[PDB]
Amino acid sequence: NDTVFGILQLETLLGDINSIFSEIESEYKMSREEILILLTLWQKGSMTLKEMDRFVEVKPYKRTRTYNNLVELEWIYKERPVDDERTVIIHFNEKLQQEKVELLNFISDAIASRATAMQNSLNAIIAVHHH
Amino acid sequence: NDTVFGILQLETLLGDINSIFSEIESEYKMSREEILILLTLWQKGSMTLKEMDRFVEVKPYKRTRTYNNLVELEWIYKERPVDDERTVIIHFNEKLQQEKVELLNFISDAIASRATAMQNSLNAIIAVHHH
Ligand SMILES: [Cl-]
Ligand SMILES: [Cl-]
Repeated sequence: NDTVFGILQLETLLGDINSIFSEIESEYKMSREEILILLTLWQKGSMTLKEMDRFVEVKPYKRTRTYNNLVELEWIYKERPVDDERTVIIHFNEKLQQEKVELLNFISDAIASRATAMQNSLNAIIAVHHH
Repeated sequence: NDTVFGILQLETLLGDINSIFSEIESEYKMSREEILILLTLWQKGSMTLKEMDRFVEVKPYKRTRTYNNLVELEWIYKERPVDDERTVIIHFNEKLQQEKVELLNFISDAIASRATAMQNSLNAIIAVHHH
């Protein structure tokens, strides 16, 4: 069925997107959440852990580990504001500027290898109509 | 960042797709797996549970309730090939043909409301490039 085919392509497109993340995750040995945090940090600049929590869904039991790991991979570092102590500010580690460019270029590659298929899927999805 | 914004739209498009499923789920009181099963059944025709499980990822612990609920909602019915196999064949309940059309139309409407947003997001994603 043509309508049914198009609707089912929602799942195909979702799969494309999760696959791209899978590719990044395996190459860079990071979690989905870590990748999203790094991207958000690059988009919005340094911020507190609490603030980042609003942009990226990190479940409480993996939170400490997630940020601690980003620190150990040397992607970020932490700062303690001198009049809050229980607030943690995170910053991109500029020493890893070249690695940042490399990662973004890899993500670009993974997107490019999927771009035609994703648009073809979205075309099928959007082509779904009433009957 | 043009690149970073575009990569982050992967998650936006993902959210769009899952919000469609959420909307159907709340309207029709079904899980995503049930929706995918019905669609696959309409696409491919009658088949065994074993065959359906290879088309739609349904966690083993959820399988029995998933199909039983489709039977309770009267979307499908079960058959056992002779003499009485361990095999369960499921069929679409043709009595619900008009219901099928209305569900498909509902999903079509959900897709149409998001078509502009999804294509804009995919445009941002595919625009991602090297530097
Ligand atoms: Cl904080
Ligand atoms: Cl079976």
